[PDB]
Amino acid sequence: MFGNAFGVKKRRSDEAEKPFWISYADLMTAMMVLFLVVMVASLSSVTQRIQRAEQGEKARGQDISRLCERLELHARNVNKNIVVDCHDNRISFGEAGRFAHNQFFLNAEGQKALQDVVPLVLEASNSEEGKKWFKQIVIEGFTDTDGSYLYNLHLSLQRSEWVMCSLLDSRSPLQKNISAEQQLQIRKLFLAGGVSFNNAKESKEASRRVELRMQFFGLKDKRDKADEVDFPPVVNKEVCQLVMPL
Amino acid sequence: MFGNAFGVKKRRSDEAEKPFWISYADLMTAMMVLFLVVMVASLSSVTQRIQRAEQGEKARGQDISRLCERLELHARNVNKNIVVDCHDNRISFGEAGRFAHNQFFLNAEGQKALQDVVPLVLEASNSEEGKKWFKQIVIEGFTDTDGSYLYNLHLSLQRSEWVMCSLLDSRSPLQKNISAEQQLQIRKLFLAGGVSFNNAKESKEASRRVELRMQFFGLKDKRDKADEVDFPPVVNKEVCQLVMPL
Amino acid sequence: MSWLNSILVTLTSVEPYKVPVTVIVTVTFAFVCFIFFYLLRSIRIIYGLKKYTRSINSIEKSAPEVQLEHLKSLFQRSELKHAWNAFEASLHSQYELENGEEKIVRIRATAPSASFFSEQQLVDIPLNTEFFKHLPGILTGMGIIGTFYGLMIGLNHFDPSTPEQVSSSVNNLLRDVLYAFLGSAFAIFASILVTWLEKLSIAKSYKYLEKFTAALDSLYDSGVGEEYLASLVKSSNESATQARHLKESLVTDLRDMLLHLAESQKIEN
Amino acid sequence: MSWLNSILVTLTSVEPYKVPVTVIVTVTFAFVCFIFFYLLRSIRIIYGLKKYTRSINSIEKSAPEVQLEHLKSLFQRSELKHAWNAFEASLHSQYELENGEEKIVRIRATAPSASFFSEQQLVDIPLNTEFFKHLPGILTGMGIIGTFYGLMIGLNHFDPSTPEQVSSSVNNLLRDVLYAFLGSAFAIFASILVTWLEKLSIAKSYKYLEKFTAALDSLYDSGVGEEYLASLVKSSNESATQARHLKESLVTDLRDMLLHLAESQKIEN
Amino acid sequence: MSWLNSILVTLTSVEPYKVPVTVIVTVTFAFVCFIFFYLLRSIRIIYGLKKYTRSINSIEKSAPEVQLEHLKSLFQRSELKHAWNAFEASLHSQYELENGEEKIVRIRATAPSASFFSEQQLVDIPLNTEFFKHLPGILTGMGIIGTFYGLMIGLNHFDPSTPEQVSSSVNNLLRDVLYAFLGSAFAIFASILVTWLEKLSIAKSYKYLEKFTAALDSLYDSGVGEEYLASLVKSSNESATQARHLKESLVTDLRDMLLHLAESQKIEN
Amino acid sequence: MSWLNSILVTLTSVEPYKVPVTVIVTVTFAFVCFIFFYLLRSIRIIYGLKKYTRSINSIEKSAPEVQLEHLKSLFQRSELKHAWNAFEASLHSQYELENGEEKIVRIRATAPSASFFSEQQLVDIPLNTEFFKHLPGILTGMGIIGTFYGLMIGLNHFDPSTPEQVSSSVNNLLRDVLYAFLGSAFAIFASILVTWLEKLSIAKSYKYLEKFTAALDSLYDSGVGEEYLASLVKSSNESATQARHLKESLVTDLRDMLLHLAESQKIEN
Amino acid sequence: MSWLNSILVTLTSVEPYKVPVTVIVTVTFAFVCFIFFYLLRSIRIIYGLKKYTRSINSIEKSAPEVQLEHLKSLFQRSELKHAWNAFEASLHSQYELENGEEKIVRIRATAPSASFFSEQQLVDIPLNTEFFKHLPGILTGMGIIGTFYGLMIGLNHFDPSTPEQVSSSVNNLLRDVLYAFLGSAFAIFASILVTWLEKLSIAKSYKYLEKFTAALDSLYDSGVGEEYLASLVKSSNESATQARHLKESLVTDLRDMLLHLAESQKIEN
Ligand SMILES: CCCCCCCCCCCCCCCCCC(=O)OC[C@H](COP(=O)([O-])OCC(O)COP(=O)([O-])OC[C@@H](COC(=O)CCCCCCCCCCCCCCCCC)OC(=O)CCCCCCCCCCCCCCCCC)OC(=O)CCCCCCCCCCCCCCCCC
Ligand SMILES: CCCCCCCC/C=C/CCCCCCCC(=O)OC[C@H](COP(=O)(O)OCCN)OC(=O)CCCCCCC/C=C/CCCCCCCC
Ligand SMILES: CCCCCCCC/C=C/CCCCCCCC(=O)OC[C@H](COP(=O)(O)OCCN)OC(=O)CCCCCCC/C=C/CCCCCCCC
Repeated sequence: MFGNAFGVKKRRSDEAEKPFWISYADLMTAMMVLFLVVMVASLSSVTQRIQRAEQGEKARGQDISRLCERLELHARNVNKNIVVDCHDNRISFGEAGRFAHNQFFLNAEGQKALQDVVPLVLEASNSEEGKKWFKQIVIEGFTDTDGSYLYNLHLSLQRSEWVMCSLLDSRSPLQKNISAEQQLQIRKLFLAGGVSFNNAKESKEASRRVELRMQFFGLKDKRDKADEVDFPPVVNKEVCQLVMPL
Repeated sequence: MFGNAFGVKKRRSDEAEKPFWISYADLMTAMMVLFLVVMVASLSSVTQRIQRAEQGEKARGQDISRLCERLELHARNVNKNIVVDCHDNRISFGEAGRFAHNQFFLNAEGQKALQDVVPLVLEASNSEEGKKWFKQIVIEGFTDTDGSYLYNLHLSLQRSEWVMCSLLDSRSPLQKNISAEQQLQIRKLFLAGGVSFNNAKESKEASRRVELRMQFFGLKDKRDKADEVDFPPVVNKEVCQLVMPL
Repeated sequence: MSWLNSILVTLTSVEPYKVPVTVIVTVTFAFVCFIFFYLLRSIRIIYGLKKYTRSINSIEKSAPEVQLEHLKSLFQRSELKHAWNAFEASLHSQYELENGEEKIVRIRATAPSASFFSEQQLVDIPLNTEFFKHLPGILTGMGIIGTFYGLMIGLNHFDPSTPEQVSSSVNNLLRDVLYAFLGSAFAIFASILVTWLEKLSIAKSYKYLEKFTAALDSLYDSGVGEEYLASLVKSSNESATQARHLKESLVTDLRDMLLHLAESQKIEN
Repeated sequence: MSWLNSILVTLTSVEPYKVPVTVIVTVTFAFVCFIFFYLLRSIRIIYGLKKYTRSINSIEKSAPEVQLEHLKSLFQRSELKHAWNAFEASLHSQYELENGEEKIVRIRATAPSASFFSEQQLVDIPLNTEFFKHLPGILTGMGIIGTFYGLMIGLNHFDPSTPEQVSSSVNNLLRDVLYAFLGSAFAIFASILVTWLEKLSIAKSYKYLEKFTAALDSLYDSGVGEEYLASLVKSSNESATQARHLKESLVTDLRDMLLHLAESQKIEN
Repeated sequence: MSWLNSILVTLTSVEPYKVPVTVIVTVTFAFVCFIFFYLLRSIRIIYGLKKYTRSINSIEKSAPEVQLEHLKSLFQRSELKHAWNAFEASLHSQYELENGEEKIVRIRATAPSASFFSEQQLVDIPLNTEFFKHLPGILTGMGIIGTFYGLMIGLNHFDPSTPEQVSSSVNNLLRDVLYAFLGSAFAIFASILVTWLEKLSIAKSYKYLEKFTAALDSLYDSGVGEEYLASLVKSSNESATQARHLKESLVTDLRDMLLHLAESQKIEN
Repeated sequence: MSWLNSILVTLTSVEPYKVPVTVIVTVTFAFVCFIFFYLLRSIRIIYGLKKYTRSINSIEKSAPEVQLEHLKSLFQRSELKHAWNAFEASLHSQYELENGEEKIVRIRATAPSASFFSEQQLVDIPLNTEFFKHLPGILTGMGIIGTFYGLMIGLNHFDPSTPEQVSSSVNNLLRDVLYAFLGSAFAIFASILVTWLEKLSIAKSYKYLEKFTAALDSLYDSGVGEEYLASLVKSSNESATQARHLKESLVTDLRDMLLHLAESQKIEN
Repeated sequence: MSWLNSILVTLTSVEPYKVPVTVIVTVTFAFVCFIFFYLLRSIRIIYGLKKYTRSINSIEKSAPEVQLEHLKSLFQRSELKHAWNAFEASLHSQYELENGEEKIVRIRATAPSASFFSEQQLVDIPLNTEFFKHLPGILTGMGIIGTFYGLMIGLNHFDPSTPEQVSSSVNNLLRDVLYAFLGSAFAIFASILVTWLEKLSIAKSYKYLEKFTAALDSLYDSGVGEEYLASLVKSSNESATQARHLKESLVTDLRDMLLHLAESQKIEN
């Protein structure tokens, strides 16, 4: 009663907004955008890695196929007896490559074809595709599954040795035709391979054949000087081991 | 003067956290979660083929490691001379495989090691892991680049032919403890041939050695049936054509 | 840390679907509690205030004692009995003499009715407004927790060992995110529904309580102290005048007695 | 359980465009309700307050009875009738005896005008500000609900079973997120607009209500109790001396009376 | 600045599991502080207020002096000592002379008991409600700091250099997100739980404080100045009346005594 | 639906730079409006309050009249004329009769000056604080609208459907998000700037309004009703004492007069 | 628009480490200002209030003039000089007649001491609480601005053209946002610390201001007006009784002198 009706009012202060859910929401907007950017960027990057690897393998395959195509065309240009199969990366002799019983040497046509195909392989390895993917040349010997296994194996080994002699015999035309650098390239490329007995259709004339096939690097493989064996310069002629009366 | 001492009042009523900010924090958290999970799903889907290929490659590696460990344990249990290098799938006979100059023979230790390791590899290949991932056994030949190429390569091929003979020659101790099926398996799973040049060792005598190197099927090959061939049953005992008395 | 892994494997051991079922059930239970303890209470309060206002308006043309008796019986057996007792203790009854005894001719208010029938005591305390005004934030927070816990379950069970295990884990994570979306949507929907109902109820309650207190204030007038002071001032002025008049009348009358006594003495002599 | 999966299938079966449409329609309806029940109502209140203030300023120099009757007529066919009745009941009328009758010479205020024409009764309750100050939160909540629902639909549609289908699935999911964000942004924009209009209306209403109550307060003066007490003190101080003077004058008159009586008795003897 | 680079490189290397552990430990400490400083104290205050209200209701029918003694003994030992002293100082004791002694026959309230047993002094200051109403936000801020930091660590560690490393990167990122979401989940659940507990306790505290102050207010009635003024106005009216009556009676007595004196003088003559 | 699709096409067809530009322009306009209508207005109010306080303190030792006309000339020609008129109507002038006229010897305060120079009328209504305390929230909401709408624009641009153009879509999305966050950061910056300035201004305005009110309060003293009541009590005590003393003196005078009359009668006899 | 790209190149050309250092320096400056202008000031206010309460409690038993002079000397050289002057002007001194002089025997309180030593004047205005209660929001806003700026820096330099560029851009963006969130986490920690310190300081300031005002209030008793009114009512009753008794005594004595005069005149006759 003894107070005053004309008193002071509004004795209340405005509250401050709580700032922590605001911080939560704004920082979470930033993190949401971070995750969206990472999602789109990572998807693009991973897809680009996959597509780049696929297109690199495709480009390598196309270049290898082109190298096989040009090698086959050159072989046809030189001599029509050479059969080149790009579907398995192999070069085989149609008729000249056949062998008979107790035979370790090719016929005259076979020797001529063997001498003629080598410079074509040198040109193939001298190309850019050759510098990128060309690998060594293995030689596989084939003989009929019948008869003595050891006799057939020894005969195939003898045939392969005679072939590599004709490749590198001093009396052979190749030694007097190629140079030292070409000889070193041949030494790097040509080497001895395994012996197979893939006989079928009872075709003894065709089964007993020897042909050279082409391998290549891997896409994930790395070229290094460790695998690059360099032969010493030729200081003496090479004479073949097996002799004619044998 | 006559002011009312009992007045209408109002306490310090704090207003709640604004609903929009907690709702918006919830929405931003949900969006960040959505983008995270969509990134995970998309990256898993684009790489699921890569993931499957990698899992298959790891499974093949584990199987090959298991086979190598089993073969190495068998070698240790039977013949200490047999040492297997599982890093690169190599079987070595260093001490027993040392080759003297201008010779293709070996001591009795190498013969015992070979005739003891062949049944172990046969039983390893007869197993499911061998029946699923084991290809034929590649014979390794090493030569040096010094001297005459032809003579050294002839020495290497004579060594390989001698090894093949000792594997499959009449009167051999291996043939006394062999069966027809085992002999056929040996003939099928072994191919002869191969020369190589390496400079990873400091000794020229190191290259005068023979090592067994097995190779395995690729993931995309998966044991093609048409590749295999057949051999007629053994009718006469094999006789080596190399010069035993020299 | 081992403790963290143990806590994670225990918390995540829940089936993924029981996290949405929990948020939904917890949010629905909170909504039912809101309906029972706030909305129905507020509806009863509003209805009672309207009925009380009608009763007060019905008694506005009656005698002061009749009005007091009607208001006593109106509030004595209700939850407003303490507020009515305070308000009546604040009332001032003006007594006058009519036919021998003290009779109340007027009742005066010394304080507004809202001082005792306050918004706090009649709305905010019975409705627990200091708690229920924070419920929608609790519901939205319960939605966020459910999102986090479902995602925790999904992420802790991711199995990258095998490609089809990866596919199953991815599908489980996507389903967990769908579950989190559903739970958050439900929680926010319930929160805004609770906000709407709560604020509508509180606005109606304040409006009708103001009507009730305005109806009570209409019965009795204030300012009786000023009237008493004015009466005292008027009485003081008239008392000065009346004292002077009494002195003058007394001296004149004793002049009359003295003259009469002198005349009587003269006649006697 | 399977009930959750069934209600998820039902919920996400709607087309994505129906969600922004529903959000926009509901938010627009709420905005129209805001305009009708709050904004136009506040504009009418402001116009009425300005008109009342202009009317009150016209009788500033009028006689107390003329002012009182003008204010009665102003606030009797109006919604301010209860506040005016309370305020008039709080007014003290000073009567003085002129021409043999008690006539009002001055009207005194015992309480501030805002005590009866308060902010709550004239603004907060008519505008239902206890509800409409939380409407923007409801609008934003509705937008967030729509966004969550659209995210549910889009995530349900997301299923890249093939590496080639990943880009299309991501693009479709981003489109669904776009729809949901459209709903959210419309709701947030409407909430901001409602907040702006509401706060501006409250500010203007409080300004003009204060002007109105200042116009009412300026008509009548307070402090009548203090001057009543001052008059009482003056009357008591004067009455002490008046009693002393009355006693002295009575004694002197009695002395003169007794002297005259003695002289008359001497003459008679 | 190399110092910032060093700090960056030294906190990229923080193990991700240590962030949820820190968040959980800090939030647990905050919750224990909440329990000790707010919840237990609020429960104690509520129990004390209920005991006080029961004690006050036990002397509703007692004499004023024994009521005063009982309340003095009730409050002189506890923290509500100065509040009771102020409330008692605001009380007015009415005295009536009985058997030659002045005894208190009635005690009157001049101010509401809530002005001395205020919500601030009795609840808000003791419970630090001003701060603890911000504790849920503090927990939310701790959660956002931990969560953003953990998600950042996971994102820095996420870098698929080739498509073959995507699986392990995804697994590690999911583990990191699991840590961050655990921290956020606990912090937000603790925030919600603290909100619930503190709002419920503060609502109960306000309710029982209102009950206590209402029990105090019902003991003594207000409006003693109004009845004093009414008694003064009455006494003034019968004071004028008794002055007139005393003047008339004195005139009658003087007339009769002068007639008796005249008769005696006549007899003597 | 064609309507929603057309709406989306219209919204997403705008140049993405127009979103941050619109947000920045609207926020800058709101900031300039805040500076014009709040900051400069508050500075002028503070300067005027300082000047008024300096003027008031200059008449601290002046006569009550001189103070009254000084305060009339200082206020009745300014925006505080109504507040001064109310405060003066609350002032009580104590009159004393000296040299045959009634002059003011003292002016007493019946109400505090803050009741008439209130914080509302003098600061909050001219500054429109009921609106400007919510402006930072509006600015932040506008930034959030810009964020949402820029995210919609960016997600609309993200639809490569070809690996060749994926990088372009990512670039556009990054740019649009950059725009959205530019707008949001500017809005938050202006929000906190407005908060800082408005809170500092309101604090200083309250400080100097309190100083001004204290300056007015120091001029006049309160409690005149208490000293009037004390004077009345003292006068009633002295009135009882003087009544009995005047009765005794009247008895003595009557005795002396009757003895003198008896002596005169004896002389006559 | 060229202007937008120009300001986006200027703002994103800042080294990323300069965002955390700017945020930390600005937040540290705000925190140091808070400590200097709020926390230390509040500590000094609390210490001074404790010292004042100790001084006031030592003059509880002193004579009213002595304790009045002690309080006078306690506050003139203080910041509470104006508040004490207002409080002392509001005091009512009661004088009694001892040894022919009017000396103060009791000093009464017409208004509570809190009405002058108010929370505003003594705590809120000195501490600028109208501003500092919004400081945590400002610190949080500055942290958010820092994070958004680091995000913009990271986004503006993103190069998604090639996978290696994608990886480097992601690394740079995460690094920039990590700097920014260092700043933001510092801001949030400072906001939490400021919230705790500010709320605790305001709590203790209010608690000890209440203790101070309660100590002041206990020195001077209120309710002197009701005592004066009760004394006036008692004096009115006693004065009516005294008037009746004085009239009866006057009649009896007048009978006595008339009988004495009759006897004397009979003897003379
Ligand atoms: C189910 C499925 C889903 C589960 C999840 C649920 C999700 C819900 C979340 C939100 C809930 C919204 C609604 C809540 C109701 C509050 C509204 C209200 O006013 O109450 C009505 C009413 C009081 O209203 P009133 O008109 O003032 O009084 C009338 C009374 O009914 C009777 O008249 P009276 O008051 O005169 O009676 C005498 C009085 C005498 O008492 C007193 O004098 C003391 C006064 C109270 C002291 C201060 C309270 C401080 C808060 C609790 C302190 C410690 C609790 C710790 C444990 C809780 C959290 C785990 O006794 C009491 O009635 C007081 C005690 C009960 C009142 C408080 C209401 C609920 C308290 C529950 C806490 C304890 C639960 C234990 C286990 C919980 C496990 C989850 O309370 C009840 O009677 C109880 C019914 C309500 C039950 C709902 C709450 C259940 C638990 C919720 C979950 C908590 C968080 C989630 C779990 C996370 C941890 C794992
Ligand atoms: C209820 C709290 C209020 C707030 C709720 C809102 C958030 C919603 C999220 C929480 C969902 C909680 C899951 C539901 C409880 C189910 C637990 C249960 O009974 O399961 C027993 C369970 C495993 O059984 P199942 O594997 O599911 O069944 C057998 C088939 N294989 O056994 C256990 O011991 C595991 C117990 C783990 C759950 C314990 C509580 C979890 C959390 C509590 C509340 C949520 C807040 C905490 C947030 C995270 C804090 C780090
Ligand atoms: C106080 C409000 C918010 C609290 C803290 C704000 C958080 C955000 C902080 C912003 C970082 C400010 C860093 C600037 C400090 C000194 C600038 C400096 O010397 O740096 C040099 C730096 C790099 O050198 P250049 O060679 O030009 O760049 C290479 C190629 N052009 O260049 C520049 O910084 C040039 C531009 C000058 C300053 C630019 C930023 C302007 C200020 C803005 C921040 C303040 C408020 C934030 C607003 C957000 C949205 C507008």
